[PDB]
Amino acid sequence: IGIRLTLPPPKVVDRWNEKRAMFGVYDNIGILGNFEKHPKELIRGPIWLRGWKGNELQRCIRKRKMVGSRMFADDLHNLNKRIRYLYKHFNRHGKF
Amino acid sequence: ARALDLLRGLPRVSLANLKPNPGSKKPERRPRGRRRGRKCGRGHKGERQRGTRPRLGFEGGQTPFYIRIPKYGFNEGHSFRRQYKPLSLNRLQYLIDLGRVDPSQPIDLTQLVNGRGVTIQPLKRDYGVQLVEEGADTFTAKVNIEVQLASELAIAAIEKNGGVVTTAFYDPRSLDIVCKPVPFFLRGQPIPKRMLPPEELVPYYTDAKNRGYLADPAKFPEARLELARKYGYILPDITKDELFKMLCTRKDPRQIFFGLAPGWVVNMADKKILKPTDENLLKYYTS
Amino acid sequence: LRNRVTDRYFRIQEVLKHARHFRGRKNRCYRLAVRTVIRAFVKCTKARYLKKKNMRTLWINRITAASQEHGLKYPALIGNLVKCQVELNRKVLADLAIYEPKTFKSLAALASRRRHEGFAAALGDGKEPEGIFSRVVQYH
Amino acid sequence: TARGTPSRFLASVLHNGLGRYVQQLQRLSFSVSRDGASSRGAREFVEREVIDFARRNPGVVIYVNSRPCCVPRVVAEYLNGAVREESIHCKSVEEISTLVQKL
Amino acid sequence: NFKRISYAKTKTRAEVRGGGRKPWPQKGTGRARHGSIRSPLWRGGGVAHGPRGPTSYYYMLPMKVRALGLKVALTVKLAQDDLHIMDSLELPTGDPQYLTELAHYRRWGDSVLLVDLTHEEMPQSIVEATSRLKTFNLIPAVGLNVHSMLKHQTLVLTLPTVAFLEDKLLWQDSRYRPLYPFSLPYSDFP
Amino acid sequence: RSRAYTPPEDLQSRLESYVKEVFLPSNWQDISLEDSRLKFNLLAHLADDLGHVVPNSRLHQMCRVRDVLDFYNVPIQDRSKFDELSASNLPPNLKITWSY
Amino acid sequence: VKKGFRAAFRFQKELERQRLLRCPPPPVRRSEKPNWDYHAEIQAFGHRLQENFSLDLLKTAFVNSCYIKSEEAKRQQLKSNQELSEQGTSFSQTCLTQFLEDEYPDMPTEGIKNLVDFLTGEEVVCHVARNLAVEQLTLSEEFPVPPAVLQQTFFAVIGALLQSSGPERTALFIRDFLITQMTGKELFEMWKIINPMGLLVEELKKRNVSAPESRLTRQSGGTTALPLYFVGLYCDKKLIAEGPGETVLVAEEEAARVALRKLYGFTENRRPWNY
RNA sequence: GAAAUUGUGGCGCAAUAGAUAUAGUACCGCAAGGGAAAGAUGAAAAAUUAUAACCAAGCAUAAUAUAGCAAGGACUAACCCCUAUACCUUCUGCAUAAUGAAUUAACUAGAAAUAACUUUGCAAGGAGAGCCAAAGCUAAGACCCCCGAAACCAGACGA
Ligand SMILES: [Mg+2]
Ligand SMILES: [Mg+2]
Ligand SMILES: [Mg+2]
Ligand SMILES: [Mg+2]
Ligand SMILES: [Mg+2]
Ligand SMILES: [Mg+2]
Ligand SMILES: [Mg+2]
Ligand SMILES: [Mg+2]
Ligand SMILES: [Mg+2]
Ligand SMILES: [Mg+2]
Ligand SMILES: [Mg+2]
Ligand SMILES: [Mg+2]
Ligand SMILES: [Mg+2]
Repeated sequence: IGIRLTLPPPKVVDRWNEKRAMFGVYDNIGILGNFEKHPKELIRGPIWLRGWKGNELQRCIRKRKMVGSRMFADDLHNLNKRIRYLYKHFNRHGKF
Repeated sequence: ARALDLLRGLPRVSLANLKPNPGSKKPERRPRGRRRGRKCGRGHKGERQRGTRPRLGFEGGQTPFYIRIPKYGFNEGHSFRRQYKPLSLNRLQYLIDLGRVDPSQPIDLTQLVNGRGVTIQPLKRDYGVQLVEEGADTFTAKVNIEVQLASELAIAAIEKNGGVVTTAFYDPRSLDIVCKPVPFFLRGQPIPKRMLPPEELVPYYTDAKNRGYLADPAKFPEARLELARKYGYILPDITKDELFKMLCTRKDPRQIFFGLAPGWVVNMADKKILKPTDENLLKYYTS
Repeated sequence: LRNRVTDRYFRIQEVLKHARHFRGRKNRCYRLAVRTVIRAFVKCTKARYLKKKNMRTLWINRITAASQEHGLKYPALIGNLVKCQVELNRKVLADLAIYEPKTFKSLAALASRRRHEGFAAALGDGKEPEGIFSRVVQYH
Repeated sequence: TARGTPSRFLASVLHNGLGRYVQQLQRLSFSVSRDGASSRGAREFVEREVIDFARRNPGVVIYVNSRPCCVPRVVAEYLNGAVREESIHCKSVEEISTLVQKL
Repeated sequence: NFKRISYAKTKTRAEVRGGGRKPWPQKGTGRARHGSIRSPLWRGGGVAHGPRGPTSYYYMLPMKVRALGLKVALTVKLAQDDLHIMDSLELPTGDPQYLTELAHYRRWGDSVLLVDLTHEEMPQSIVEATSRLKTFNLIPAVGLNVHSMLKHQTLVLTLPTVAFLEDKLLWQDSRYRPLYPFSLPYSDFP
Repeated sequence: RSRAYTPPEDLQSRLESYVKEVFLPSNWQDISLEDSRLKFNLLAHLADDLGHVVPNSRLHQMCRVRDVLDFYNVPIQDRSKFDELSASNLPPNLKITWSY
Repeated sequence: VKKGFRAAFRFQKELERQRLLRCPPPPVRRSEKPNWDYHAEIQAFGHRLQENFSLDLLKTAFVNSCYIKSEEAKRQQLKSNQELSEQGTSFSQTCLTQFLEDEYPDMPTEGIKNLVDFLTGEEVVCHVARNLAVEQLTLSEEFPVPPAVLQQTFFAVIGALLQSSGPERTALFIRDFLITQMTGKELFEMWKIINPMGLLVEELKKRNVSAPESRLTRQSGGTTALPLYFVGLYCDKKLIAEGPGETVLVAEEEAARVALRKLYGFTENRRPWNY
């Protein structure tokens, strides 16, 4: 019986956390900051996709180029395999 | 506004209010349910439903339409074709009217670019502007123009108005520099000497009947006269009018820019222009 | 798993509610229940048409029964009533037969009379008075 | 279906049509929220169309609780003892009014 | 959405450990045909169409559009009586309580956005007051933005900040094509 | 404090007097404020007197003194919603309650 | 451990419902349940029936002696009904007598009395009260309200009404409410008796100065164990009534009953009665 | 398929998920190698307390009564009357005596842009360089599955 008896502990959420209070502050820095910095330089993330939208396969490719050199053998291989698969799936398998 | 007034009523516009305009966001058709599940838009067995359908163009083993036709040089040497973005006289006139592009100064490519009449792009092998006949009549400029090709009619039009059409040549590299000079400056190299016509453009720019910058200026007046004879109207003598001093300036070649020599290094921050000295370097620049 | 169904029990229960009173696993096991419940639903929808037919047949049977007690057949009766312009529906006629027998008897008599009149008319091809319980009220 | 559902016969409580038609509705209990889109329609009804309704039928005695309710309900209590309890959740004002009338 | 880089990953049937071997032969056994233990149908097999990779959701709205949005937001704030201009930000005390009291008196709101330019020319007192107050937030005008405005029940701008805004936001109107990026100098632009 | 405001009870004359004090001629209602300083003087003074500040959403609207007068003449009442409900001639069927 | 909340809540609700179904509470009086204003409800009640009356005077018609006693006890730790209730009972009875007499004069006095009793007895009246929502507004010691108490309350209400508007109005009300509980109900259900034959004989004597013979009209079965004896009742070679039965005695009894009904202006036919 | 040239967290999982992992253990394998499962009290077990229960299938409490896809129309009545050829798939066509499915539980399958359409933005221009532009251009939104061989080859391990 997947459904349960004890209803959960109350999910407390401060909507005025230091994160949420200042979410989006400085974001939009170009159009009112003499274009010193692009908003794409605000974002913090994995280097291979920083201000770059991409696609599944494309992302993989980017990762392989940007980072692959300094990537863990067990994971690099996996990445390569993924790329191989992904190309096949896109360039051949689907509809239209 | 009425809308603003209305907004005095209604609640404060919060994140809990907001909604995208109808039509902007389409519903997402995903395949769970009796309408969109079961065969799920794929059909029945075969090579459709399994994916695996053969490539685009293939015609089931009949020779493909694209392969059945014979080859032919339509796009044979297209990356080695010179491509000239056209500027119609009408456009030029409009620009003049609007204030951007000042006819009291010379009209070089750079000026035009700044104005944003003619956008051009060295990648995709543009070799500059070509002056075109489109606003032949209904034109009134009286201006000198450095332009990379010119129709005869266009030339005539300008001349009748008391202007000076001079054609000029910008190598792809030179052209790039011309188009956006500030980025070149930022890059930090010395302003290079532009190269000459390659081989088959040399006979163009050495003739005075298309106002070539290497053509002998003794024949220019003759050419002008000839033009006048053909298309009616009288040549306005240039020497008498007040702007002659500016109309005489001719961008003496391997210079790129109208004031700056080849070999100048333009320091933008802390505004100076560094010049080369050193005899050999100077000689090279001259060459 | 990102998002998996918390509310599935309820869906199961929705169908099992309708299956409670079936025999055997049909009322316990959701898979079997669903098929049965749907079938039941289908039957119910179909049954509406059947019900109406059945009722009318029952009424006809009752009226026939009543009519035979007065020496008349159903069809004769109905036809004569139609001729008379007495347009009582068969539910109502059945009710009459059950609950208000003298009225039913009277109706039967009337029908018989009408029939007789018709018969009479048939002998003499045309004319004269058409008979008293014959004729028709003309609306204009 | 009819086999599943419990059945009933037609009747009228305490012979209403004979003597006097008696309003069988005793009480409408309106659980509403002060804040919450759940009960905007309900709020509107309370503001404008409830008083009029009350005036129209004085045998009914309306209650309105305003009880920070996440889902608003209107509890209709009848003369026999039965309690028809129905939701007002994100309904338009007109619809709500209609529902009330039906009750 | 433009910053959002979702970090959710799962293992495809390739990336899960082992199971390249046929569990039992295809045709002999009376079981379901299978190729790999670790196929999606199996317990602790690979995920079919799971989330995979850090996914970036980045997209650039036209700068002009962004500007318009800001302008629109400002308009809304003024229209709705929630915008308040100040001669300056300057609290005599620099106490959190005091500010709150003032707000209450003036019927400002639950939360109050305070805006005054630079960051470096901030009044100390105001800084002191806001810092402890969760809701009463300070931003330089460079940081002012739509979402924040939406969040906060009031907008409180200085005159200089207003001026700055005017300067910036009207410049998206009556301008040229970029030609090249505005970080590079031009004649007019700073 | 209170948002509640009743329009006077004089007012029409008082406003005129104020105007005179600030800046007198014929057609006093038809005077355009236009000059900013004058506007600041008048409106602020009125607010100080009446306890009724002109909204900055509505500030652009009143160009003339007539507009200002019109604005002043309409009432505002704080009340609270329960109170309002109570006021609004409740028949003996209704029993509204507030659980806060 | 799934990620939600709503589902859990729903489940909890369901569980609660189940519990309620299983072990329900000792049914509580409506005054204790939250939404409830006494005066307002009284007013509503007054409005509902379509005749106005004094609210101070009505309120007292609900207050019971037991309740008063309880209150006193509580205090230790009002007028009451009697004056009105008695009046209500008596006047109501009189009204009933008048109506019935007007309708069917061939009914005997005893029969009429019985009918009245049935109308105003512990059951029917109680039922009526329940239907009307008297039980809610009444306030007594203990719960559910015992039937006698309910009856008393009802009569007090009637008395109050009489005091307020007028006799005619009260009569009308009575007609509407109490008397409409003999609509389907034939005689003998209301005024139950033993040995109808004797009664018939007496009635016959009163009327014609004669005695009835009891002939047997029809019979299917008899030896079957499911007979249908259809037995008449003849007076000077003319049947006054005729009834059916499983046995002959039963049939005779039925016939007698039918005859009685015929005599006392009843039958199933009757006349609809004017409202 | 190039080059010049240009240039200290989480809208994550939370015990069939997340690592194969409470473990590379147990177990299987001559060996290389394969490779699991599962735990869940309370502040206190130096409180064994007593209640928290109520909820899958399966059972039990509770065997059965003519007749028939398990029901529906009903009916005062559970049956009795009348109506009624399970489902999915695969088929020209299936009650078929064609496939699949004992049942419950949880897990288990449409993912990609050109080109279109849409609604915003700006507009002879658009676009945060490069790209496109004889109304365009920028923007988002919206289409494109899962399971299954016999096989081939590389490198180990086994007489
Ligand atoms: Mg299916
Ligand atoms: Mg298929
Ligand atoms: Mg096929
Ligand atoms: Mg061939
Ligand atoms: Mg593998
Ligand atoms: Mg395989
Ligand atoms: Mg796994
Ligand atoms: Mg695990
Ligand atoms: Mg069970
Ligand atoms: Mg049968
Ligand atoms: Mg087969
Ligand atoms: Mg092969
Ligand atoms: Mg050996």
